[PDB]
Amino acid sequence: LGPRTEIANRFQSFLRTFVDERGAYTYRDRIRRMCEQNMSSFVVSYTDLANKEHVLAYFLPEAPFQMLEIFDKVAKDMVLSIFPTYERVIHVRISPLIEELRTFRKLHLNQLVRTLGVVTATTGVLPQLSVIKYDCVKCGYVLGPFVQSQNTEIKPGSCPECQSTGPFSINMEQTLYRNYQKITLQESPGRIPAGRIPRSKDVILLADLCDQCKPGDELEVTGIYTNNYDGSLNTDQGFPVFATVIIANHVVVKDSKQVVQSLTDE
Amino acid sequence: LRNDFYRQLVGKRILIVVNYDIDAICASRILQALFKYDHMLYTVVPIMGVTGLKRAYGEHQGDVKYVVLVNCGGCVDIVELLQPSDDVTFFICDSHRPLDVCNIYSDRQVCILGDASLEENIPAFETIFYDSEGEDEDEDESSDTEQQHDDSGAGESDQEDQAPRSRKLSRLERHEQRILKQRARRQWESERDRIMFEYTQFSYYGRSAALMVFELAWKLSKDNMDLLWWAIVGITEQLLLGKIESGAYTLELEQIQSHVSRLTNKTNDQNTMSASKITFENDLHLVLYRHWPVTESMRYSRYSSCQLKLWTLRGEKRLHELLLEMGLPLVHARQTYGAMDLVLRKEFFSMVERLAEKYDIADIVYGTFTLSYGYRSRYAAADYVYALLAIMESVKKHKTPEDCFLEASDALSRQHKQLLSAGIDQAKLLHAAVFRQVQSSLEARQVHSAGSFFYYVLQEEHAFFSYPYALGLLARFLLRGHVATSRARQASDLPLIASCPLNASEGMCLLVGIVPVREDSPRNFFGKAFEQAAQKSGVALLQDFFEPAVVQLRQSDLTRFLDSLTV
Repeated sequence: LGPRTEIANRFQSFLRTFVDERGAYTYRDRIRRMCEQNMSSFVVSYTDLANKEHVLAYFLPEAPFQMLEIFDKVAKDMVLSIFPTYERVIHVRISPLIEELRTFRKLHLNQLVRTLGVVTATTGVLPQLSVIKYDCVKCGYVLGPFVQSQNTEIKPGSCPECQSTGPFSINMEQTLYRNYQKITLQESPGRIPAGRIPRSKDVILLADLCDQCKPGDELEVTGIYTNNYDGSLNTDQGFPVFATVIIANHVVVKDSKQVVQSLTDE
Repeated sequence: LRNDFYRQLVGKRILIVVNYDIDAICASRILQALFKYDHMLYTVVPIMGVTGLKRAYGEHQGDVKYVVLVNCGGCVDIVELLQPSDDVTFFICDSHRPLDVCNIYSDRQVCILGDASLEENIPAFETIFYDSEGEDEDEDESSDTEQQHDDSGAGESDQEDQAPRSRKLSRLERHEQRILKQRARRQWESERDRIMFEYTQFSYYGRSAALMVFELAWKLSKDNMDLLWWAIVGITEQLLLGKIESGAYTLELEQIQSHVSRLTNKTNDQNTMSASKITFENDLHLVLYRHWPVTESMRYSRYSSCQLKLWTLRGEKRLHELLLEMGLPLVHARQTYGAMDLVLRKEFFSMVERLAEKYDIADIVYGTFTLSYGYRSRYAAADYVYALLAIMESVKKHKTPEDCFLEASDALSRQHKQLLSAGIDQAKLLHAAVFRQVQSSLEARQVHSAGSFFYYVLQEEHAFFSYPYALGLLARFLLRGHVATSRARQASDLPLIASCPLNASEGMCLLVGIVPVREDSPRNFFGKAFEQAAQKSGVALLQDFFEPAVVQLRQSDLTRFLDSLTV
């Protein structure tokens, strides 16, 4: 793309130069904090993003997915250019303006979103994929497409193992995973609009955002609205069988049964 | 020298194997070999103090003429000790530097291996054992003593102008006849400005126990490369400037280099199984660098702990943030180095020499050795003395302490190693039971000023520290923490005290103490200092140990003792 020319430059212009609060902005030290913490979850606040460039609100939600990848790549290009040392062993976060249950709608798909919920009983933890390797049946030479590939086919008879292998084989090895556990949603009995339909919806998290939830307990999420990959597509009954899926970017506590006072102390 | 006297060494003897040490068994177990070499049957002895000395030789009262002195001599004019010495030769290879010349002179059954930079005690026997005042070794007006007695002509002999000797000043009269005493005390005492400045100021030690014995046997066409490793045990026991001042540390980087960069029995065929010829390597003397993860070291290192305050967490924040510059893993930073992945343990040491440049601990790297037996292993040069002292276990069965002294002598064989790892069961857990009161100390601030020093006392025993020498370590472990890091130099650097609860042995208040940081070559007045309160009063004191820096009180005769000890 063209405009991404500017974005990376504009990122790198702030992650270690733009500062509030009387110098040494955290981002210059946050990277290394998490690096020495082996943690890999660099966090941002949209407030400071807005303080830098409020143009960062409307070329974004044409596709909020590109914003996060474009940020992850600035990360990688900041990590090992400065810390090539620990390069043999990212995602980011944002966490600030509330929207409500049953207000996300038809129109709030796949954009800049900030959204809430509560936990209940759900499943365990499991892994997922990223990468395309399948071939070895004729010649089965090393070919190596150049990406970890999510849902991508070409399927030729010509492919570099003597441009052969129209028929097919499969690998069970050299195969990236990423843990994952499913949720169940709930909504609060404090913020009731009088007995409306009980909230539960398909919502999602991921590998690092895992192994922390507990039933009938709450956690505020950034969240962004999407739908199941294929909700019952065939010339069929008098309704499609559609649900809709949300997925977690940053998970931010709503309960805090522990110490509750962050930066009262007086 | 004994290139001639060793020629004498055939008839009966005793090879006592001198008082508690590492270096003794290093420099003796060699000699159970040489005696079966020249067909000599032998007998060897445990010493813990002067107690053992005659309580046993009183059982061995012969005239056995070839006798040892190592790690000893600063005890008695040892003919005064062993009055059964008529011509029974003794043999001097002792490391105890401050010894009396009465055992040098009257040189009947003693041999001086003498070469040193101290020409300061020349007639010290010719006056000290020669003078007195108010003295009776003389004639008298009475007709009974008008005969040739032991007319020492000295401060022993008359003061009425009847004395051949004492040509030091006039005898008729200086101003009177009785000024002899005046000059006698002048000549006696004016040098005791230096003499009593000797043996009543501090004490320290000399040199090896078998380095000469190597060189003695170097002439014998003996390339017992194994014995070199036996040798270095005694070297790094107290050549280590981390413990005891050498200096020759950095000057035998030439010599033993000039030994073994020279000495190569195999320039062509040395790469095989049994005891490959050795290496010198620039390494650490870090706290058991090799065989367990870094996170044992990074706490248990005094050289880290002296500069970085690692009992607390800022050290660890400082730690990992300095592991940024390496970017080490963490799982791997909590498994054994030898167990880690391989390019890491391989590549690791190379960078630490350089990227310890900026972080206040540049002097972790020193010079050392390393060798093996076979392919189960690669033992390490420095990684050997510490497993030993786990067998110096202070069990009160009445059987262990003598017998476990024998196990040590069975330890340093290639055949005997299953036992050896048992030390490592014992050693590390000690090394982290080290902190077990320390952070309880530095925050309790149990350091006591106590006037012109710093002062501590413990009041509750460890089964570990019933055994004595760790008492020095804990003393050597902590004053860095609070006393040296939260302060200026005026308010930091002073020596220290370190008490030992005998919660089991009826109560007798054992103790050791040590100098401040960066004052090492300032030898410890504790060589005498504890005589201060004792010389004045003394209460049930002991110096039964061969060691200088060592004592034993009663449960409750220590404080007013310490009050006298204020100075």
